[PDB]
Amino acid sequence: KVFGRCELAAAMKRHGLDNYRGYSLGNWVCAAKFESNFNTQATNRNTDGSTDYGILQINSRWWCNDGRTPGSRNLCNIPCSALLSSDITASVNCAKKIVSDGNGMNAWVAWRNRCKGTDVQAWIRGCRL
Ligand SMILES: [Cl-]
Ligand SMILES: [Cl-]
Ligand SMILES: [Cl-]
Ligand SMILES: [Cl-]
Ligand code: NA
Repeated sequence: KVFGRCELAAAMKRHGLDNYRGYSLGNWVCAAKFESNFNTQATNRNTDGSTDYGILQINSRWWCNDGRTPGSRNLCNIPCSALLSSDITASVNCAKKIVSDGNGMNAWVAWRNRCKGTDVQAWIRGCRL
């Protein structure tokens, strides 16, 4: 599913991401835009052989099991394919574990490079939440 900006903002808000670990909703919408272009089916393969999955591009090296990343962890205890669902619950629940692990949203390279330090409130402007 390819979300609309305000549609995804509302879905993330109802799943508890607004101000989660101090990150306002615009940060999460901005990260999703640049990680996946709002597409739950996005996948991208990394140089180490791991793959990133879903709207928040969660990495199989640490967070999910895809059966082809040897020696990797599955810290969210989910198959990576569950992160590609039109229902963002599994991606949100895993993202909450990632953002809580000490490095905040810096785990998302596109957030660090394209959202951090910008007016992220602009990503939720006009939306009915
Ligand atoms: Cl915001
Ligand atoms: Cl594996
Ligand atoms: Cl959803
Ligand atoms: Cl933080
Ligand atoms: Na894994």
